[PDB]
Amino acid sequence: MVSQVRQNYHSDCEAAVNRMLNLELYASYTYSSMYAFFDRDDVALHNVAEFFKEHSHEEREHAEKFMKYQNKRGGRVVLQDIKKPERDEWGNTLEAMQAALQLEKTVNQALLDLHKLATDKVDPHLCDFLESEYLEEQVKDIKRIGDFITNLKRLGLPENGMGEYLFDKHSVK
Amino acid sequence: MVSQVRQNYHSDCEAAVNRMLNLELYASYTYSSMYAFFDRDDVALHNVAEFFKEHSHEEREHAEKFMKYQNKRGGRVVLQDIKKPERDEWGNTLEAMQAALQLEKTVNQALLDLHKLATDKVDPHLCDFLESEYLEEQVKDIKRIGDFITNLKRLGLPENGMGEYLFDKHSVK
Amino acid sequence: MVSQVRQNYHSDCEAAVNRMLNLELYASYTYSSMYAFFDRDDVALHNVAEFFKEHSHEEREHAEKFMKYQNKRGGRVVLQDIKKPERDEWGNTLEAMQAALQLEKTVNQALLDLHKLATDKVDPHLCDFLESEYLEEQVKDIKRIGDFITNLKRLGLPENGMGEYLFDKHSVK
Amino acid sequence: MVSQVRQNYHSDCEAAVNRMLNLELYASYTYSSMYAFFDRDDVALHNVAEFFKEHSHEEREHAEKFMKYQNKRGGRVVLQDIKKPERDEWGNTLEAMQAALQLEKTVNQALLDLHKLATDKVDPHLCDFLESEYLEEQVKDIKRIGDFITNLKRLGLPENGMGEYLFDKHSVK
Amino acid sequence: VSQVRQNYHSDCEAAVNRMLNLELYASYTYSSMYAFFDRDDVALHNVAEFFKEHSHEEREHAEKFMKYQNKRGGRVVLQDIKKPERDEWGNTLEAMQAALQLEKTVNQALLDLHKLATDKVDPHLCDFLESEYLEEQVKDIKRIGDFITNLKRLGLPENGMGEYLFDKHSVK
Amino acid sequence: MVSQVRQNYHSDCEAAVNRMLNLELYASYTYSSMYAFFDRDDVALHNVAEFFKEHSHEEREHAEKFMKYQNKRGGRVVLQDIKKPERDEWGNTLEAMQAALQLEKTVNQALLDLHKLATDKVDPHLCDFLESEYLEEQVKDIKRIGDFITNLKRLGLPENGMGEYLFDKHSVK
Ligand SMILES: [Fe+3]
Ligand SMILES: [Fe+3]
Ligand SMILES: [Fe+3]
Ligand SMILES: [Fe+3]
Ligand SMILES: [Fe+3]
Ligand SMILES: [Fe+3]
Ligand SMILES: [Fe+3]
Ligand SMILES: [Fe+3]
Ligand SMILES: [Fe+3]
Ligand SMILES: [Fe+3]
Ligand SMILES: [Fe+3]
Ligand SMILES: [Fe+3]
Repeated sequence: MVSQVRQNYHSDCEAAVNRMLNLELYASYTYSSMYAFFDRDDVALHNVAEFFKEHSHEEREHAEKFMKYQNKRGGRVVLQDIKKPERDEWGNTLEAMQAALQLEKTVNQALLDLHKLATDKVDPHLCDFLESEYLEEQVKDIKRIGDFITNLKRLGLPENGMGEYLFDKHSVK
Repeated sequence: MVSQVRQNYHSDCEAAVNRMLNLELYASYTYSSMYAFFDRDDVALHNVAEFFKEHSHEEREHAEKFMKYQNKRGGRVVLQDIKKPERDEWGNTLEAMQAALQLEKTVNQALLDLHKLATDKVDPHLCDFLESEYLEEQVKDIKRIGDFITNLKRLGLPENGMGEYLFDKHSVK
Repeated sequence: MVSQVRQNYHSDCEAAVNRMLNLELYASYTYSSMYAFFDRDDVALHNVAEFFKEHSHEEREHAEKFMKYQNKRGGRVVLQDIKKPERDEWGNTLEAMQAALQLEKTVNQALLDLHKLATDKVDPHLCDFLESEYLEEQVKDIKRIGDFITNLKRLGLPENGMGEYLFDKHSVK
Repeated sequence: MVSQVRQNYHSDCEAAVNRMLNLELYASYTYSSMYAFFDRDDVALHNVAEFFKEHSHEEREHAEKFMKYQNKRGGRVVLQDIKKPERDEWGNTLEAMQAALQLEKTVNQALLDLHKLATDKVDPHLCDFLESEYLEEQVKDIKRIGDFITNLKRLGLPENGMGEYLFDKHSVK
Repeated sequence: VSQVRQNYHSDCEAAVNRMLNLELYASYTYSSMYAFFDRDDVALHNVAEFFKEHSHEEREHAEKFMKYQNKRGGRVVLQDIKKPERDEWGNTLEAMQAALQLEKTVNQALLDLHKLATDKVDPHLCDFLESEYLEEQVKDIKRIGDFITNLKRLGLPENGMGEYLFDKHSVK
Repeated sequence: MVSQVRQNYHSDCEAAVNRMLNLELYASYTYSSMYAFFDRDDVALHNVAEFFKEHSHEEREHAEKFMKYQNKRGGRVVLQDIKKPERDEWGNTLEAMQAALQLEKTVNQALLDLHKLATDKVDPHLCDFLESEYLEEQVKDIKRIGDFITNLKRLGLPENGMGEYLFDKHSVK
């Protein structure tokens, strides 16, 4: 039955890592959709699209990390469908940064939930993995999205076309 | 109603490009699974694993290109679920490669069919884009895999571990 | 009497390439007019002027390729008056991008009509040249200019002058 | 209603500058036609062809300079049709060079006529522009074309093929 | 049938084979021209070197077809490379005029294969031919017609001084 | 009549050099066929394929040297059909290396016969040429090939797949 390498690894932590994986993939795809929206000719915000495209890659990397992690602890990667995103169309920069804030908070909650599971099962290696690789990155992302949303409001979104334009030239590279 | 940018881009073609988009993502996902499989402690063929990982990256780039294309032509990217792979475990390098051959031939047939679609709808721009960016790349990837399967059979797979071993040290980086 | 080099080049095609060459010069001249317009002291949008100046040179260079292509296949360049552009005056950046877009689609449709002539005449060399040198650049320019228009409208044009100053500093090289 | 920048610029000179610009474009167009003639497979004199291709770029830049000059002085650029050149077919390197001689002398007279007008209308800036930017380059080009014609006659043109061939290898770069 | 073959008509396979032989033929003919211009009593060394370069260029076209055949999963089958038409090529003009003719014949062969590939709805083959042969062919025909015009201008066949000059100036 | 350059070149030697030339071309063609066979997807031994490829280039260099030699001595290159190789299919690395040895020996026997002919016609020059440029290269080629075949046999050809695989990675590199 069990991997020659498995040690102190609970079944449930294994399953949780598979859930978290798929969730990282769901996040990726969502962002990949924003990139396509912001590259549309009637949207035309190139730096905002590039920003979501980057995040989309950040997220896909986060997933791989879980695959690697699973194999290392001797658990077995089991894949589920990656569900299409909530919307096909994202309104504008602020609607999108707002979706992004929730998507990040959702995923951060799953993380913190998995950390709690790991503490309950006394798997310090999983706790620390999450602490070093994920937890601090979500708190930077959320803080950076928060800052954007604030600035986007400052710029008079949703209504102020010129403020949306400025944001794209000045807050992303 | 129609995009300011659309010219000579038939509704049908637009829809096929979204189908094609879903296929590249589907394939990238399959290769991802194959990568995680070979990385398992009880498979442990690092170089085969890395081969499939680089391929799931190649297929993800293929996907992004259709996204970029759709918007260039003034179509709208509409996303579906990404289906999980046919399998959760891939047997061994031979079995994995036969499945890779299959997947590349399926994807190829879909590209041939879109080429046909686009010919009938008299779309030279889309025809060329298929020729330059997909068609040739596909025959290359398919010949490579055929070569590998032959070499894999030469090395006495499935039965022959020393064979599978040598393959991973020699036929891939 | 028949070029020694001529092979598989139908005379309607030769005729059409000459026609296409003239439209190429026309688009070039139009962009030249816009260049002169944005350099007026009462217009004074210099980045906009330069962009059209570069376009003026891109088209002149498309014209040049046709003369070569004509001689390469053994056809014979016949030139025709280059007609002055539609307007002596172009309103503002938005008005001009909008004309440009119209012109790029006219030139595009003319390229597509020629690609049809060549397909009917079973001339794959000319089909290929068109696809490789012209067809893709056209969709890139149409996408691009659409993208600009979107941004122009976002920025409050034709009414918003600040909106206009900014486009000229940021959207355009 | 008069541009804020205009000072000492007679309207006659404004018209005359528009007429001049159009001559430079005419000259340009003629040189293109010589370029394409010498590139024909039944003419095949590559260096002579390139020589004319360069002169047609130099005349294009002469037109650009007049556009700039109009705006600088506060005048308004008004464009006409650029007329097809006088021939479709240029004989041989001699006849072409004789035609270029007549073309440069024509454009020269036009410049002197504009100088006289400018002297009459007491516009010393327009004079000086003419003297620094056009007048001396016109005498050089004419001297240069002079010389070439004298050499084609020496080399036995129109009848001596071998003459024509050497000129292409030696007299032009 | 090959584990790699997909959408590749038997007929095309055969034509690709027919075509390879043509490339080799052309190559062999240029090689013969090199020998000719290298003769002591012809001795136009640059014109020789130009034909020797061409027969390499051709032998590379032959190779590319072999590689294509295998990529599509077809099977290379070779035939006798038939010897060139002439053992002696008169002079630079005759030679260049034969080379034009040959270039046109190989080009037609290529056009016929593109047509066949179009009829069998094989875009990969079309694009290969478009990308790798048709455009190199029009360049070659042009360059060659350019040489012929210049040779006639130089008074060939009669004028030796002309032939001499051509070998010094027109070819690298 | 006789070439201005001919001296001590017996006419039978001139014929044999022509005969020799065809042999070299012929060998070239056989090695080409071996190239294509090893590049087959169901054969797929790329390094063995590249070896035969290089070898057919080498043999064409040989044939050219004979054209050069022929003209140096004043004889006249006469060309024959290059017969197609003896098989369309080479079975495997061992069979092909065996065919290579026979072919290299047939060519060597021919070069010997020619040396013997030139010794009898008292043509030291032709003797030196066959010695400097061919005879020693033949014994190297033959030693390399017999080495190979010994190793193919050692590695268990034709039966052993892993043997053939290894040979391709280490004996040709
Ligand atoms: Fe994440
Ligand atoms: Fe995240
Ligand atoms: Fe793909
Ligand atoms: Fe693929
Ligand atoms: Fe254009
Ligand atoms: Fe354009
Ligand atoms: Fe001028
Ligand atoms: Fe001039
Ligand atoms: Fe060829
Ligand atoms: Fe050729
Ligand atoms: Fe040899
Ligand atoms: Fe040999």
